[PDB]
Amino acid sequence: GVRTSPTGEKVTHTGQAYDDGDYRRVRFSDRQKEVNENFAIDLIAEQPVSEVGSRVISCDGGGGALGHPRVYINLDKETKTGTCGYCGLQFRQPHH
Amino acid sequence: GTSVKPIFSRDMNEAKRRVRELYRAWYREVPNTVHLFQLDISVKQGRDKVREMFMKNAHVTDPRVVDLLVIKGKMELEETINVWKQRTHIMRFFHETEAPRPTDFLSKFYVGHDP
Amino acid sequence: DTRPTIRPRNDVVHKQLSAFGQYVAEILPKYVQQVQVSCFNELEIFIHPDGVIPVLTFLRDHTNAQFKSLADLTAVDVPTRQNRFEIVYNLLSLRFNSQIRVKTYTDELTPIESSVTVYKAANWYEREIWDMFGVFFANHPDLRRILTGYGFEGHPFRKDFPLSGYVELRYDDEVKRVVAEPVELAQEFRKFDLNSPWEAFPAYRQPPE
Amino acid sequence: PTTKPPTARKYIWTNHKFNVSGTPQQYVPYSTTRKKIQEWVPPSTPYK
Amino acid sequence: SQCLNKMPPGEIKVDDAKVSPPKRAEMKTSMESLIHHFKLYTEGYQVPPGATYTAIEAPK
Amino acid sequence: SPRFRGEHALRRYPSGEERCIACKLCEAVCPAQAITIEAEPRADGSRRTTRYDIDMTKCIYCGFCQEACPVDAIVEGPNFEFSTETHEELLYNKEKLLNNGDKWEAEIAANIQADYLYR
Amino acid sequence: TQDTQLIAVDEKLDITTLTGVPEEHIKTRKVRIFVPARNNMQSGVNNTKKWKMEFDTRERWENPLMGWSSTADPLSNLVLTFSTKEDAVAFAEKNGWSFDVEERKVPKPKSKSYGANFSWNKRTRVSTK
Amino acid sequence: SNLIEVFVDGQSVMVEPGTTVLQACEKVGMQIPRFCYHERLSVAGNCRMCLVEIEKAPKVVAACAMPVMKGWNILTNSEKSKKAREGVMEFLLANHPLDCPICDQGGECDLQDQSMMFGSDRSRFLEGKRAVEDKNIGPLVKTIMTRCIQCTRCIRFASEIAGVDDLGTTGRGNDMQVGTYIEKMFMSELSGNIIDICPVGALTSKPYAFTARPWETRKTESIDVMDAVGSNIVVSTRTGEVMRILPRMHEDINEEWISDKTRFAYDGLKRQRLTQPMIRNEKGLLTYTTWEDALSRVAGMLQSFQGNDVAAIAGGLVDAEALVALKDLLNRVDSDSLCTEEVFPTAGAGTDLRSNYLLNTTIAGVEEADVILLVGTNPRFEAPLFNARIRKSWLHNDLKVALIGSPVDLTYRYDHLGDSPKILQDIASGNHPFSQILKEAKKPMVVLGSSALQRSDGTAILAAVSNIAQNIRLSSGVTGDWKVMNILHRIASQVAALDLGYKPGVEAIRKNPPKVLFLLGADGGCITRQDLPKDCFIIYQGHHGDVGAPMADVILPGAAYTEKSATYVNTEGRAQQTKVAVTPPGLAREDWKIIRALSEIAGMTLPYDTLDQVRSRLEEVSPNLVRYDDVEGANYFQQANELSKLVNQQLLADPLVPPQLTIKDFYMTDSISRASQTMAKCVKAVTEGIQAVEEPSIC
Amino acid sequence: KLGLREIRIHLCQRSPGSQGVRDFIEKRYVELKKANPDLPILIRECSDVQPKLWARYAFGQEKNVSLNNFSADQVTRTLENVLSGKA
Ligand code: SF4
Ligand code: SF4
Ligand code: SF4
Ligand code: SF4
Ligand code: FES
Ligand SMILES: [K+]
Ligand SMILES: [Zn+2]
Repeated sequence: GVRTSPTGEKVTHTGQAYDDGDYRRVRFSDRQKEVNENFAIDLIAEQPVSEVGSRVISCDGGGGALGHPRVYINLDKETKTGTCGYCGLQFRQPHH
Repeated sequence: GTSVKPIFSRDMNEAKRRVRELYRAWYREVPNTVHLFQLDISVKQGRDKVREMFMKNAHVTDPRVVDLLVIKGKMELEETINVWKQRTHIMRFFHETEAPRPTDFLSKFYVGHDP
Repeated sequence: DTRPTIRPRNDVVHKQLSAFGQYVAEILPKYVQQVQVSCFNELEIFIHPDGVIPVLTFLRDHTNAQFKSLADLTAVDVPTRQNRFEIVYNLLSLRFNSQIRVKTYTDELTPIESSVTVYKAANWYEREIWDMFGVFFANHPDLRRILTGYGFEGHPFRKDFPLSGYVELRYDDEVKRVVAEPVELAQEFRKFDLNSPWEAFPAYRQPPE
Repeated sequence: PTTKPPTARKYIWTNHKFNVSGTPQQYVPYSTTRKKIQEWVPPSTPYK
Repeated sequence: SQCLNKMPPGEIKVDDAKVSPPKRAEMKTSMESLIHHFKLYTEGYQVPPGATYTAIEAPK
Repeated sequence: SPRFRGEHALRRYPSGEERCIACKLCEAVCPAQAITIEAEPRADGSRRTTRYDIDMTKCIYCGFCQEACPVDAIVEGPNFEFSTETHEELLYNKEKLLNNGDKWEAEIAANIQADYLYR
Repeated sequence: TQDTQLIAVDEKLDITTLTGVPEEHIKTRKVRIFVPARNNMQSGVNNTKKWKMEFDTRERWENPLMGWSSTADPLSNLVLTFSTKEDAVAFAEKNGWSFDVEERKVPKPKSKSYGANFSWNKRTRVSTK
Repeated sequence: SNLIEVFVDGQSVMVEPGTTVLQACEKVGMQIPRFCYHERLSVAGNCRMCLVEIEKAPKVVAACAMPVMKGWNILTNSEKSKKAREGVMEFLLANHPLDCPICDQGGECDLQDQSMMFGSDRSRFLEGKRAVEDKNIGPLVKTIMTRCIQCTRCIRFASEIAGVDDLGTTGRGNDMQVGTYIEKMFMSELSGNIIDICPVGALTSKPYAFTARPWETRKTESIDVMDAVGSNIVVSTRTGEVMRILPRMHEDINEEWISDKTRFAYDGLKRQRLTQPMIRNEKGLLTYTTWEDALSRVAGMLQSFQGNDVAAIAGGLVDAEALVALKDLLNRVDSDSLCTEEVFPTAGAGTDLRSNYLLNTTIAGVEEADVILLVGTNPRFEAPLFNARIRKSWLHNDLKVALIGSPVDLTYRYDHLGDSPKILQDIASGNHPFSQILKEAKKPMVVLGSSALQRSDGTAILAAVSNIAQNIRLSSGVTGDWKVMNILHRIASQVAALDLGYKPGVEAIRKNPPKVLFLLGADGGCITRQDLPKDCFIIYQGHHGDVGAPMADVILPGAAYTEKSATYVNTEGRAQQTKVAVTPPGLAREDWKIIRALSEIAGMTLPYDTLDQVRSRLEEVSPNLVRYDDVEGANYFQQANELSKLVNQQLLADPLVPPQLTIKDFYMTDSISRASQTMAKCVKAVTEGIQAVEEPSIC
Repeated sequence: KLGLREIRIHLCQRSPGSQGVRDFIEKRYVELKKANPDLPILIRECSDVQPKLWARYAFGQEKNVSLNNFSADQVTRTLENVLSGKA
């Protein structure tokens, strides 16, 4: 999520933060450094992994045409849960 | 081949001629614009600027080329005596706001990577 | 027609214009160098530069042509071709509801006779072409810049001219007047190399030079 | 909205904001990327 | 009045996907539609060489 | 109308993950070249963009961008009203775009729901 | 051919006097005339059949407000396609640009034989297809 | 004669018998679509897209693996051909995942363009696509195996150009997984070239990882300086940064391959870099400062000391313009102590005769040689492209490779004469069995490496190998133009330094300890502060501060090999120009612009003021380093021979061991490579096991 | 002391004018190196380059003398003159 820089700035999702000297920091004074709190990085981790039982699983992303191009994730490597490259939803086989 | 169609002039000489009445017209033209256009430069400060363009344009030798810019100069003179240009347009000849650019290699080296 | 996407073809118009192509070619073999009709029924009359005035008068005055409307007067600057600029006229025939295109070539220096006499519409088109490209037109009533700013140097539509240009403008307070400065973009124009490395049209394949 | 409530989700704001131009809450643009070229930090040990 | 009364049913773009982008429905399920949509919005359709002058009766 | 074109916004999936996978299609179709994005392999491994500055002073609201990305990532909101007092405020970055996405998400979900069948 | 007082001009064409290129950008800039290389990650060779002239690269500094690629050389994103090399270079002297010419690199003709993949003694027998 | 007359689309072409159909239509410009046939690789016909319509024939033919004969008209644009093109391509796109929005190859995507040219505009597939598990085969190559389609390109490249027989296919049917079966780690000096031979976006550059996309990036052509082969590369840059390095095409130089060292090393340009001039403060810590005082301090005390007390040791990645600038500046104070890191035997011809210190036979020459004699070197990690040519000629022409030195593997069978240098004189006498083989060989060849000459007996081996070359040159088995003697170099800018007149080695500096040392690009760390006397003014130029900057008083920052217009010459004397891609970072300037500016303030102003001027002067010193991309074939091997047997030295007993022995030491060579993180990851990948390296990416 | 810091010849591999110096280095070169081992006689060569001799004396000193169509003994005397003044 959003942490605080040693100067007092708020690090964004990309990790950008104007450092100590960083003359550019003058703009934020008398203003705010716009930062979005809903960090995408940790807003997808807590989503549970589907325990669907098959070998190839499609992922429309929800809503059909509202989602993303239908990709088939291979749920065969029994070490790491397969994730759709478009939305990050983790899918895994139900450990046989 | 070498044979090319000339614009107006038939060799250098009358090509050298046409640049003259352009200078003849330009020289007569300087003092009234300084008055009409309300310029900040002196009457003397206009003749040099009229002058310095001319042998700035001195390496040119082709008769067709010479006649080509004497028309451009005539057109520039044309668009000047009807106050079609403005104070800003004329003043653009005087590179005023643009700070002087260095010339020596060492100064080129100090400022930035450029020839 | 089973095909619902392909544009329909009009062979009758194609034959009709091609016959007129042989017509104009035979009447003026002195200037007409090439005549062709495109697949979409457009006739291009490839003339020599000195034929700008004679050929135009023929299509404007001959009873069987009667092209009495100057549609447009353009040039396409091709840096490749020896004489880069290529002056293009488009004429519309009211009586025979047909359109013709006379195209001629010209370098930077050689002038082209102004078509103001045969087509008084060309007069303002004449000024634009010189202003944008630098093709000087001979014996013109008044050749002058029509589009660029007063005192603007260079010919913009010329290919060698940069997209952004050389001169910017801003207000400078120590002079209390708009002043010109060398161009300095806050963002350079991101040029895109969006050309497929695969041949697109076998029909228009150039000979294996 | 009373008849048809919009579908609610986590990230949707709970407090609408007017255009904050002028007030000290106004948005200021700033580069969101990291540094491209860093520099070789000089050593702390002396010259010798 | 005539255009409203004689409106025909059918699609609104040329069926040729190499010229007009495919609809979003086939975008997200079919290989060829996505490939065409990708190239069309990045490269665009390459038109054949040639020149033409088309004029229409614009209100002016 | 539901298909009105206005202030842009970068929406995100129902889970919360952002839709933009940084395919640069919107930048490649931008007629005014207002889109400027750079991507990077994120810590999770997903493919997101480090920077998504949209210059609201260049683009002309063609709407091609909403037609461009195959994940409905960028889309102009119904908010025709975002006039600012300074030029800098109009130059939007990724952070402002996401904030607009989080603010008008109710409208974009509803408007797109209405018009996703016409397209 | 025209009977229009054909003067035999001999001096090499120089229109730099009229194009309006500022003094910095006409002498200092060096253009390079080359055939573009085939993009190695592709396989088609359509982009390597036209000579192209491009100018040298200049400073690219990041804008203070937001990280940009701001430059101050107008002759940066200006390439020009040319059919043949001599026609391409003829543009360079005519516009008075100090040019540098490469040569048209073309794939040397190879000899491919599917029968070689299975030889009796020659050590070119492919291990797997 | 022999030419067979065949027709394409009616037009008749003249083709050499055995020509394939695909080549025949290429002679007229018709490029048959392909996915399996690579010109540099073998032919397999797995593509099934090159199917073309033969005139008056019932069967569509594979244009790739089909020898065309007379009386055939290749109906390329026939309806039968287009239907076959349509049919197989629909099969190709059936199981392609909907990824290319996120697939990095989107933009090149050999599937996309061919689909946009030869393929339908809609999909009639109504079933579920297959998904394939990803296999990790490198921290530098990504593998989304679910995208790629029945390669035979990855497989042939590994088994023919790299020799590593680890890539393969596993199974049959629709799946038939292509990969390595067991968890293996595909590392080779040319492993990275599988990325640019992949038509599909499965094998993708892991360091790239969606940094940018093709259309937005600008491509500039330059020459790599990481090795001494001098591979032509394309530095794709955008917005003022380098994302990718692509291999150009030059046939005899590098074909279309580059080493992984040359490919995934651009990130070093973004690692530890010098930006501003730095000088020592009162306490002894380098501190940033303006250009004037850094130059003034250098110029001020360069003026004081003169004579042979002002030295300069040029490094590895140096500009010929920089070398000549330093040479002229450091000779107006009369100091002919210009040294360099690499050492070449000065006994005899030394640098006088060009024939000594270059690959005389040229790289392309090894593709027609009969026997070769690699002596005390590991070309795989010294000059990877040169080793590929040996393999290519070994593969096709059946060259008989012989290796005297370390038993290091070279992706082919080599006859290990041994490692003791005593073998060299045995071959020269003729008692050794290999001596007569070189006699019977019609194009025999011997090559030495600068690594071997780096030993204490460099003169001994060079004289011995020169004696060997003449001992078979006296026999007329060699042709009148064959150049038997060859010296393979490792440091890029060492031929230019030797050509310019720079004294090879560093022994000159040790014999006379100078007072001002001009470390210009030097990073080998051979001359530390202990060798030179107290209070030396070690001035370090360069780009990456690795070992020169820590031991210095002035840190004048220079540009890098992608930030200038320098001239680098390869190992065979082919001066190539490297064009500017991205401007130097920070306040650093070009290299020759340092010395020229330094000379002006110091007082001994150099004559040349522009880039064209310094090349003209660079022409004055030597007339070959200006002629670009042409091997100025030298001569005079024989006089350098009797000039060489003067000293006669004496061989030691240490076996010839190249510094590079295992893939591990390959990546860590130069300042650019050491700085880069991706190079460190590859070194980690090969040091410990085959599983502790992976970049999280779901591309 | 300006004595013969280095000597540089630039000949063409095939130009008939360069034939003379090629014969010179073919025969009268090994003796020259043995006579002045310290003095480096650079033979940087090229194509289509007229036969040319460069001499490098002390601080920034260089003199030029063409060897066009020079005979064998003609160029030996030319170098003998150059290295005669070893100062
Ligand atoms: S709305 Fe159109 S012009 Fe504006 S940023 Fe999007 S694509 Fe570009
Ligand atoms: S906003 Fe849309 S078009 Fe732009 S990068 Fe993201 S997905 Fe692609
Ligand atoms: S290979 Fe990659 S870019 Fe090409 S079609 Fe498949 S997913 Fe798209
Ligand atoms: S990565 Fe490329 S070469 Fe390898 S199997 Fe896939 S498509 Fe074939
Ligand atoms: S090209 Fe793939 S089969 Fe011949
Ligand atoms: K690839
Ligand atoms: Zn998904």
